[PDB]
Amino acid sequence: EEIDLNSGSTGDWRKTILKRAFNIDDVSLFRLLKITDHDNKDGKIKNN
Amino acid sequence: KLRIIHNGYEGQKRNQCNLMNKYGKLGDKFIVYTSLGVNPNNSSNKLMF
Amino acid sequence: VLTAGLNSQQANTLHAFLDESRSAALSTYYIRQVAKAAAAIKSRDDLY
Repeated sequence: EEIDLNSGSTGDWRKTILKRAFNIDDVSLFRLLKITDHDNKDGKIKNN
Repeated sequence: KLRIIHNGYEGQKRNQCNLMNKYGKLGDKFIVYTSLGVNPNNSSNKLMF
Repeated sequence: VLTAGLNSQQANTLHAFLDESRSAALSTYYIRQVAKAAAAIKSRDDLY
């Protein structure tokens, strides 16, 4: 399941799962992803 | 000495039964109703005839 | 999305208010409809 963590996007309930799990808004969540992978061109997550 | 009494079990039976005695003599024949319910609609009483 | 951005206290008070208003609506629906006509269920207490 591909998950949209793009700063500028509303995504699946799954994005929301990430949001409650980490207590973060969409913006900082995107930053967090960028700290995870700097080569990730789009806010997509393998979900693994 | 044997006793036969027509009185209803306290509750509806006794009411029906009391109607039977007041308004008809013994040996009389008539219709009675086993199950009485309060209506889902049109009722505010929690009471039944 | 709104719920996700909450600390545990607001979360607890959320599940609380939800369950309360819910029990209210669910019970008054189960009294008004879906209740077997035999039992005289005309009040909340009677539902209890």
